Amino acid sequence: SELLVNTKSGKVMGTRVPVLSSHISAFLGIPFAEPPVGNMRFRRPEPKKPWSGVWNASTYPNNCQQYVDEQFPGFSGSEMWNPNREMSEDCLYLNIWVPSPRPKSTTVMVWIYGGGFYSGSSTLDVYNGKYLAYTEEVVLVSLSYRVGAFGFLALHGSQEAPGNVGLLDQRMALQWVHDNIQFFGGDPKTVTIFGESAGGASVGMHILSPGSRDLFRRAILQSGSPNCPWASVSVAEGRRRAVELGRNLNCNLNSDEELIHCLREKKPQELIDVEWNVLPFDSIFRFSFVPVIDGEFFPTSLESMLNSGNFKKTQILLGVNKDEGSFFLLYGAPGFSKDSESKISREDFMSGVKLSVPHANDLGLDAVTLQYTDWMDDNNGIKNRDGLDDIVGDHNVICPLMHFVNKYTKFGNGTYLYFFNHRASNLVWPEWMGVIHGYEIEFVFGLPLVKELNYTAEEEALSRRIMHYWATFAKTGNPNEPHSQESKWPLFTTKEQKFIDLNTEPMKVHQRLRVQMCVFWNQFLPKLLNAT
Amino acid sequence: SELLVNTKSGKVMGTRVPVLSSHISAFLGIPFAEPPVGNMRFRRPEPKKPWSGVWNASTYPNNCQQYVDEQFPGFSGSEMWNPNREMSEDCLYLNIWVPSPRPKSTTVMVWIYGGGFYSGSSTLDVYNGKYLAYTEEVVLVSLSYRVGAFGFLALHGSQEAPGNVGLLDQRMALQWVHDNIQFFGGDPKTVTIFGESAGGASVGMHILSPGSRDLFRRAILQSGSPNCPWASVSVAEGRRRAVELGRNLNCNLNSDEELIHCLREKKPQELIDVEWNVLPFDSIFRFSFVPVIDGEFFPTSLESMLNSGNFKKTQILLGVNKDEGSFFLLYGAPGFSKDSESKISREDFMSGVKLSVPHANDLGLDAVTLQYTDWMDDNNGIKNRDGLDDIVGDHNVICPLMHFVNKYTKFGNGTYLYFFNHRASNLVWPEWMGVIHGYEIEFVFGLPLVKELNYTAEEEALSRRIMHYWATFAKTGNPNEPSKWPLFTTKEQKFIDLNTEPMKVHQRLRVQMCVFWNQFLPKLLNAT
Ligand SMILES: *[C@@H]1O[C@H](CO)[C@@H](O)[C@H](O)[C@H]1NC(C)=O
Ligand SMILES: *[C@@H]1O[C@H](CO)[C@@H](O)[C@H](O)[C@H]1NC(C)=O
Ligand SMILES: *[C@@H]1O[C@H](CO)[C@@H](O)[C@H](O)[C@H]1NC(C)=O
Ligand SMILES: *[C@@H]1O[C@H](CO)[C@@H](O)[C@H](O)[C@H]1NC(C)=O
Ligand SMILES: *[C@](C)(O)CCC[N+](C)(C)C
Ligand SMILES: *[C@](C)(O)CCC[N+](C)(C)C
Ligand SMILES: C[C@H](O)CCC[N+](C)(C)C
Ligand SMILES: C[C@H](O)CCC[N+](C)(C)C
Ligand SMILES: [Cl-]
Ligand SMILES: [Cl-]
Ligand SMILES: [Cl-]
Ligand SMILES: [Cl-]
Repeated sequence: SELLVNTKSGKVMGTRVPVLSSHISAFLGIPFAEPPVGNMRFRRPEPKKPWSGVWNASTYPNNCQQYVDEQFPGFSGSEMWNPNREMSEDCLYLNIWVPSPRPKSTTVMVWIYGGGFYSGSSTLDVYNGKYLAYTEEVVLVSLSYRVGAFGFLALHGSQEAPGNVGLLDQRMALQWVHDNIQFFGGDPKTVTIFGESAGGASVGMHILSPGSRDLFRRAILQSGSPNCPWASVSVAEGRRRAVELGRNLNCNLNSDEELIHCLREKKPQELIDVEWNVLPFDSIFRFSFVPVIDGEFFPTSLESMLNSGNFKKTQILLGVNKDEGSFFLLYGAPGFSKDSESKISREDFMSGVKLSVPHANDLGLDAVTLQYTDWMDDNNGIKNRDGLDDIVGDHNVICPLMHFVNKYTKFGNGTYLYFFNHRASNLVWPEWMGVIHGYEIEFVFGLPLVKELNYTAEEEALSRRIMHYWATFAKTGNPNEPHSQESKWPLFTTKEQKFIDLNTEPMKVHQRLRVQMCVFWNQFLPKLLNAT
Repeated sequence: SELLVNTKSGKVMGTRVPVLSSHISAFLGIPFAEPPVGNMRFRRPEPKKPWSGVWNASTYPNNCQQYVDEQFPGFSGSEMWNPNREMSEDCLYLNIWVPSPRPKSTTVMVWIYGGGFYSGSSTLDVYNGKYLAYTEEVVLVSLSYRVGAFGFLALHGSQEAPGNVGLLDQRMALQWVHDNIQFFGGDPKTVTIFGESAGGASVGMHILSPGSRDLFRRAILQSGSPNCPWASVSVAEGRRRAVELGRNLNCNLNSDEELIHCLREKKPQELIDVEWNVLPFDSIFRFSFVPVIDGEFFPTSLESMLNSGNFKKTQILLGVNKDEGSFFLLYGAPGFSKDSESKISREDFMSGVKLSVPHANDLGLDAVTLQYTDWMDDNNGIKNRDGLDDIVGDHNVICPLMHFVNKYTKFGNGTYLYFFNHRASNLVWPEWMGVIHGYEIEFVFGLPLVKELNYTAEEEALSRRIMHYWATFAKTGNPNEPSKWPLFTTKEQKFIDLNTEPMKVHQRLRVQMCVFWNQFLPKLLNAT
């Protein structure tokens, strides 16, 4: 029976799912950990203990407890990212799509959803893995992990809420793939982990953590890297925020045991309701509970590890989208609106920069402002909007990633960099937002291949080439098929630093993705803020 | 006689000079002060005591003692700025050009040579005032003033070497024009002072100083302003350099009088030989003995005076040239040469900025570097050369001048700004240097009008419209006679290009870079 598979933890029964006139096997909602509920909250995950009988894996699992975006009720553009299943702390499950007939020992790709480490689900429609698994004939896994306080509350020293448990949930799912994927036709020796945003930062964190390294072969990072300013905090900041969450709930702060005990007595939604109150400053692209540099999951500072080459050395394929910052400006910066061209006055521009770089001193602010202001036309509402868009995206995504690619490449065994700049013809968001953070995902999962979604013929072709690039990279460590005819995606080298645009037009090779601004963000600004 | 004039100090006999197939009156080397020699060295100037008989004013006077540029012997490009006659401490004289027949109460223009306060002469060929005086019919006066230690050694507190005597010499010459120009047909109530580089900074300083305000009507500043970083120093820095000058010459440093008496015994060239050793850093566009903010000639700091509006309120006309920095890079920065394109390597670029902003810390240097480096092509030699060229010019001339123009305009009564970007066709310097610092002067003085100089017809026309803009401005406060040179206003901040093509109006001259040099860097250096 193609649909009946017995794993190290027990039997599982999948379901036959239709896909583009054909069919594939799907194993949805398989548990990989014990429900981190009750006294398990904030605690490191524990392996799912063996069960008897056949586990029904024909339906999606619950999504983890998280903040839900209600800015635009009914609007598909935002709701497509909200939980589409009931939320529950009992959410540590994974989904698998296996080609039919079952391959023998084929390439495996594991998906790690993003969502700022405070949200995300493995069950969104945009993550349906049937199209990719079917078209590229790979075994596609979709994992999950605790987000927000439930997954990253950090009180260093304690073993009840040590921090990074969300990252540990991911590792456990990878350990599960390593031990049972062979039973689904996949080769545990050829697994590629890929994710976007927080998922992309996660992938890079596994590349760094000695405890995750041997659990995968290669890695793909989309609009996210481990060194992003929003992707981690110091143990001190983590404790400070943890204590602040308690204070917000009138918790006994006399000790970690009592604080944790108090927080374990609260209902999920109670934690979530005050989640954003613990942040240091008014800001955008900043999240309360994220990974912490604990000295355990992460031996030393991320930077020192990148400089010494202390990390998995393999091949990586990463990149960013043209307008990474717009999504976040729309939600937290004045002057921005979904139903308007959002021309930003000078007053709001100033406010935006303060909001975008919350940790900067007045001098740092002036520096950012001067670096992104055309003083021959400072009141230009459009230049001010786009300026802010670039500030947010360069600071939070692009430059941190460029820093990462340059450091990694000095020790790695293969780097391929991309710049996704295609505005989908059917985008529901306003034109000013451009190529939005997260909108390359639908192309990666082949949504353009389904006719009723109304993508253009050229968008279907773009999707097919991106999927083939991803899959081929997963299988061999090179997105290009040797001795093939199509244009070749060149390797990123420390000297030439090449990268390609990713759109519907013929390939174009560029060099030094946004070096000017990134030199500012990665070299000059830090030195300025470090002075006094 | 048309050539015999009785001044309040005595009679002077001029000389009839030829000019563009015609003639005009010339009075050369008229003494306006007592020879500041011997015990008068470093001391404020004293008015020239009356003389009997007729003073021979038919030939140029001596040039003040100064460092002489011997970098390119025989090369006319560097030599045209060197003293063209005997140097002597007895050099306080002035020259006048009067149109023939002698006009009545006509407009006067007083020229103040530049030279970084360490050099310059009123006798240079390019300062020949006959062309401008004749063509525009104005009485043209060129004055002189002590430069170097002789004119600016500052030992605040002492009255033997109080500092700023060079500026005081300029003042006495203006005071002399105020009392005697009418006798040459000049109108003392309509006097315009104009100068280039250090000459422009001087003009600016007179606009600021109370004791100078009533000695002129309007002002013109060419490639120089009072607030330039090389134009002045604190009393503390002036004293330090003064003491260090003595040290270099093994002087008794126990007290001011002992220090001064020692320095007064040395021969001129002994002082000049060690002049540069007193600078605090290795650098370019930096000079040893310059004006001092003494609380006397300058009531308070230049900036505070500019904010409170404490200065002469009138009409000003000022501008800069496209490539102000090339000249100084050629002389003190590695990688530059007069006989090559001078592509600057990356290492030399680094060295260059350090030399350009000697006072900046490492963060400041990184800031200047990032601000002027295209990181998509950092190893481009031409881009590094031009970048260094803009750094030196933006920091030392253009931006300090824009800061001055914006501050002045708030209280002034009329501002006219220009951007001179014409590359002379017969220029002897290499092309990489572009529109060099000081090369608009030949156009202001009508040199293109003389055939033998081989300028193009378009350049002659350019020179004529420039002389007319200058002269018309001097006589009415507006370079336009009733394409119009728009007025620079706080709001629109307009300015015009000055070249051989039809006039073009622009706004916010190099505002991007100047925002960096006038607001961000200062703030960054004060914070770190
Ligand atoms: C598994 O669940 C699906 C969906 O609820 C259902 O159709 C199927 O019959 C179930 N299988 C069994 C026998 O539990
Ligand atoms: C990757 O490693 C292999 C084996 O050491 C080496 O032969 C190859 O050149 C490397 N490739 C790259 C792009 O570094
Ligand atoms: C003035 O001096 C010049 C040159 O020394 C001489 O030619 C001239 O005759 C003198 N003036 C007169 C006429 O006495
Ligand atoms: C100059 O002053 C006069 C009289 O005070 C005034 O009418 C005129 O507007 C002023 N000009 C400018 C442009 O400031
Ligand atoms: C990233 C910070 O994890 C943000 C991800 C956001 N969505 C909307 C693309 C899921
Ligand atoms: C200014 C610093 O006074 C420099 C002027 C230099 N010349 C060569 C034009 C006289
Ligand atoms: C990115 C994002 O929507 C932030 C969450 C919104 N607040 C802070 C208003 C709850
Ligand atoms: C441009 C100029 O003559 C600079 C002065 C040269 N040194 C420093 C050698 C005396
Ligand atoms: Cl970088
Ligand atoms: Cl002649
Ligand atoms: Cl001689
Ligand atoms: Cl105004």
